[PDB]
Amino acid sequence: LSAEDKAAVERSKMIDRNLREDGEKARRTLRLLLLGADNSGKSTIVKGIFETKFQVDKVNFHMFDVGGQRDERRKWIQCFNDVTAIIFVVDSSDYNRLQEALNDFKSIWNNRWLRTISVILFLNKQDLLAEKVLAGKSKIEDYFPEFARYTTPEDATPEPGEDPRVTRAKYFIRKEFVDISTASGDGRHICYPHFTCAVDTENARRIFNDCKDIILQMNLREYNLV
Amino acid sequence: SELDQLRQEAEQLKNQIRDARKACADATLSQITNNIDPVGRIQMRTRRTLRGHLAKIYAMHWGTDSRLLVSASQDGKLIIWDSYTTNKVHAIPLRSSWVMTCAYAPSGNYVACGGLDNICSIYNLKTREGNVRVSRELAGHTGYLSCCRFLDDNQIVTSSGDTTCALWDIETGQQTTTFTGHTGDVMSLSLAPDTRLFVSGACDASAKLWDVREGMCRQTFTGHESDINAICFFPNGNAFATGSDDATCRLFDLRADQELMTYSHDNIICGITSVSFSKSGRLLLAGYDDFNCNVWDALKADRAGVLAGHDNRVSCLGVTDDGMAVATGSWDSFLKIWN
Amino acid sequence: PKEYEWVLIAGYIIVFVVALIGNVLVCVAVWKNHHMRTVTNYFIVNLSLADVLVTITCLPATLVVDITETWFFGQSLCKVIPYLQTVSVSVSVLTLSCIALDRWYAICHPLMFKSTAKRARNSIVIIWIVSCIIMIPQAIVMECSTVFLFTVCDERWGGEIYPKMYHICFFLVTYMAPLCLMVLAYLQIFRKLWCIKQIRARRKTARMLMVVLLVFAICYLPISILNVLKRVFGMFAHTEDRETVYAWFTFSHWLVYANSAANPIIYNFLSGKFREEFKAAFS
Amino acid sequence: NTASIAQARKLVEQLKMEANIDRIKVSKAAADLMAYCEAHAKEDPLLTPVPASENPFRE
Amino acid sequence: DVQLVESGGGLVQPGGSRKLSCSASGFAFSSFGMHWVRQAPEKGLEWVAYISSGSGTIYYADTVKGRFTISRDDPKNTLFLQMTSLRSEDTAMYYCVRSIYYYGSSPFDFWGQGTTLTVSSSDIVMTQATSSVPVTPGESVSISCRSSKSLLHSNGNTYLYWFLQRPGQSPQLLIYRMSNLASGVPDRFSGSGSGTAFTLTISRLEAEDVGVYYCMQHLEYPLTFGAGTKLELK
Ligand SMILES: COC(=O)N1CCC[C@H](NS(C)(=O)=O)[C@@H]1CO[C@H]1CC[C@@H](c2ccccc2)CC1
Repeated sequence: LSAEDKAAVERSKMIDRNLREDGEKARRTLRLLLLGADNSGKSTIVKGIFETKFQVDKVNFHMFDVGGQRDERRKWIQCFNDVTAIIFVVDSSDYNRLQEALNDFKSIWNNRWLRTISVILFLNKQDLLAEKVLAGKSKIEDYFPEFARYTTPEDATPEPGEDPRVTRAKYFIRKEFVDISTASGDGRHICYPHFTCAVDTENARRIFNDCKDIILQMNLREYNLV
Repeated sequence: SELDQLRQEAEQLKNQIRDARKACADATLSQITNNIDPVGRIQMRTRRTLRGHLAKIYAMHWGTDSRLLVSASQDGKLIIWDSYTTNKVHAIPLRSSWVMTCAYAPSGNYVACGGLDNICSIYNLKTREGNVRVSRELAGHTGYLSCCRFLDDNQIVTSSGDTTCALWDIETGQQTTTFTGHTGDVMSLSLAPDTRLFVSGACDASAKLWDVREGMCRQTFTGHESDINAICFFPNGNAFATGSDDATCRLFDLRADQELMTYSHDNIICGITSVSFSKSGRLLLAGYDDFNCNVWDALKADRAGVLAGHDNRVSCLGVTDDGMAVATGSWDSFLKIWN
Repeated sequence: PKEYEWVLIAGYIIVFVVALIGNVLVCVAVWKNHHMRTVTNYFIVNLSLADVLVTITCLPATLVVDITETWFFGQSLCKVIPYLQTVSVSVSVLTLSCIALDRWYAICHPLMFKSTAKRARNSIVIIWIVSCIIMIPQAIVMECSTVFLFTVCDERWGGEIYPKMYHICFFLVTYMAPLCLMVLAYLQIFRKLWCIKQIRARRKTARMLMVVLLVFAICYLPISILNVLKRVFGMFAHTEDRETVYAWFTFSHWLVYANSAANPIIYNFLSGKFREEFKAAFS
Repeated sequence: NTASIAQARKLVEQLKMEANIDRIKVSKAAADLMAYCEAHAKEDPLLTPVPASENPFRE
Repeated sequence: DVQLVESGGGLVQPGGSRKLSCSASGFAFSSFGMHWVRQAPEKGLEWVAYISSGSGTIYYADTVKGRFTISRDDPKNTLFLQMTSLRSEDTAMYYCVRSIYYYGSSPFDFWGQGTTLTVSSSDIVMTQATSSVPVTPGESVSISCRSSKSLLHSNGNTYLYWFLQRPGQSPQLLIYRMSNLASGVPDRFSGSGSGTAFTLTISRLEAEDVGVYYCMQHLEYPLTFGAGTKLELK
């Protein structure tokens, strides 16, 4: 090798060192995918394509909020297939678009390139749902025939213990998503249902805990501990 | 209502053009090539492996000097490889890490890339400052870019996800021409060797030939079952083959306005990610989703060989202008040169 | 002694066959398959290589010495072969300890990402270096003596304190610290896991992880305890019935040998993912 | 509908230009493709193996 | 925008010391290797030392090895040269040269202004064909150089360089690897040759081509220069 070749190899070594350092720094973080319908408060879940960065317990995250592209999402979803988890937000107050949300969730859950990614659900606007069902003007049974015969699983999630009709309504809506998730998947990925208020700020901790379980499950599968 | 009349007229037009295509179909390519000696078994071996990427590689483009490369990955780095010595000539950081395309200018002075940011960035490689700078940020697309090509280093053809293509003026950055007519997301571009005609495939199973000088769609080909992923012209420039998501490649002819050959197998049920041609056009290469690339014969529609060695999805292919090397990117951050 | 000659020989040959077959299958599977080369398998390959070395070197010589109190090899072989024997044992034990630590990092602290290929390589080379540097006493304080008829390798020391201190160091580096590390890591994993189908499979994984520590402790306790008692406490100095002590040494060696045979099985061969990956790689 | 009108005009113009042009027969087009393949089959390295003395990627 | 300014001149007695500093601006200094080139008033250009990118490999000339110290400061974009064991031989003109090495780079495209250092009182040798030949503008003048060893490497690249020095100005790069014209040089110069024989060809001379031409090899260290051909207007 000549002097030019030796200097070029030295330059290539320096370039490779810089690339390795940058890749290490990039690998030290977690990336998620943000999805949901309109008026779902995706941008306020955590307080071309919008990106958000937050840090929890010396662990920083990146949420890739996509709003620039139109409803066509089947073709560019391949990019977000190595992410840690997917945050799926549903406006559970409005019962007209729940079927669309269920259909949208089912497609993402059964997506070919998304077969190994855990999905985190955020049923938003809990306060709006609570007041809407307390008013009694709009009844869930009008849209869902299964709501009448469904019964409360006699487990109380809220501490104050409000009207059990609200609790029965919340569990049924959560039960729909849970059943859709558990219909298929082979157990490679699991759902993490949640109930988030519009003014709720205790969301990063829930994301942080869910990501911890997902990475723990990923390590168990890869370390042959199964 | 004029809607019924227009739909009936369109149906009549489709029927008569189908009949016209049937009129010229006095033979079949597979029957014409039955008398030709087959290509036989081809055994190509990996010569170099270009390590250094730490994320999924989405695109690659051979240089016009047949030695330099450009590769793009979700890591956010654009790397130029001295293919003979595997040295990294340049490492270009990207503002947006979601890039799905890259292009190397014929003059070698410029390199382009783009993706889920709706901007086609231009980098000036040969400058007296010694580093790589940003020349032009081309904005105006309302969808994610799918493929970029350089047209005589002064015109840029871009196809985005908003069902349209465009022609750009690099010096000013304004679109000199916009190509419309696709209903699905456009996924690929290819410039003919005359640098005067080009075709694009979209998520509509339709391939359309466009006259870049006039900006009005000249030809349209249909017959695939699902989304189109990659298109490349034959070296003679009068024909082109396309790769779709329905596990088959079809060879189209511009003059005949017909399908000429179907490249598929009973054991192949995976999508197709990239298609390329040899120097002579005798060999057809396709990068499938079974982590391997098959080597089809453009005249016999058989598998002359298989390229394997990637432990993830094959993403990009390419044959150098000299025809002496083939680089096959994949999702395991590894570029392998086969010859 | 006891009427155990043929059954002991059959057990030794069975251990040889099973250990060799398991190690070669694991090594070939990892070397041939491309989707299995990972950090968690680098340590497995190191363990398999160490176990191959153990079964190739110390099995035949140790069996021959236990059967007949005669050393059939020259001075150079007496100086070198024990070195290889004990360094292979030590590197195997250190590999087990480092695997336990790696699993503890992967379980209890998943967010702080570690266990990279560079870190695994550094741990492997440090383990090899420390084993080789500690085993130089065994390399240099090995001599063969002729007894009037008899020829057995024995250690000659310039004093009654140097062998005792060296052998207590040997005990604390081969059993005490590795055992403490493994038990601490596995206790932490068991706590974090155990303390509804997911929980059931997680408890199954926890119990299968605990039984590995149990079998390691059971199969390496006797040799260490007997070596300590014989060396630093001066036990079995003037023995009339050498048959009993030689049978005890043979049993402890066989326990070590069975553990070396079982490790390539118990860590990965019975796991479903590894088993199906092996089947795909071969079939 | 303007989009229907535009589609109809595009179809009629495109298809009239395609029909009233020298549509090469499929046999002649295949002959041209075969001739090009045969002509460049002596210059394409991937089809005709080349000795390593000329191959620049030799190890 | 590319600027190179030196400092550390004056009068020094033999056996003393001095610190030279070449300040770089207008370009990515960290990505460019740097050289020091010495020119005696009556002898010509001579190589001194070389510093790689990011303080990598360091090379020194045989005649000055062990007596000089070359330092690099990437954050300050400045070169540092330490002068020790001064003698009368070191009285010359010192330049700092920009350099970069990749597949198609120009490794001697830029030269500094230079600084004056006066002191009070194997290798590859290239011989210049001539030292002075009169010229008339409008015609072609060919300059030839020879080398003691063939400069054609196994990779096909030959490492002959041509430098033109204006009277009273720093030298510039005309052709690198005997065939590629440097950026900004008008397409009137050409080069050719094989083995050890090389020629530099100028199509038509102008008033700006008066100077001294040097042939340089970059095959293996240390770097050497030719005696120099001077063209005189006539
Ligand atoms: C009492 O056993 C020995 O300390 N040995 C050491 C010297 C070689 C001796 N064998 S020999 C004389 O060359 O035939 C003998 C056999 O060592 C092998 C390898 C090491 C194993 C071990 C020892 C202590 C603690 C944990 C494991 C035992 C088996």
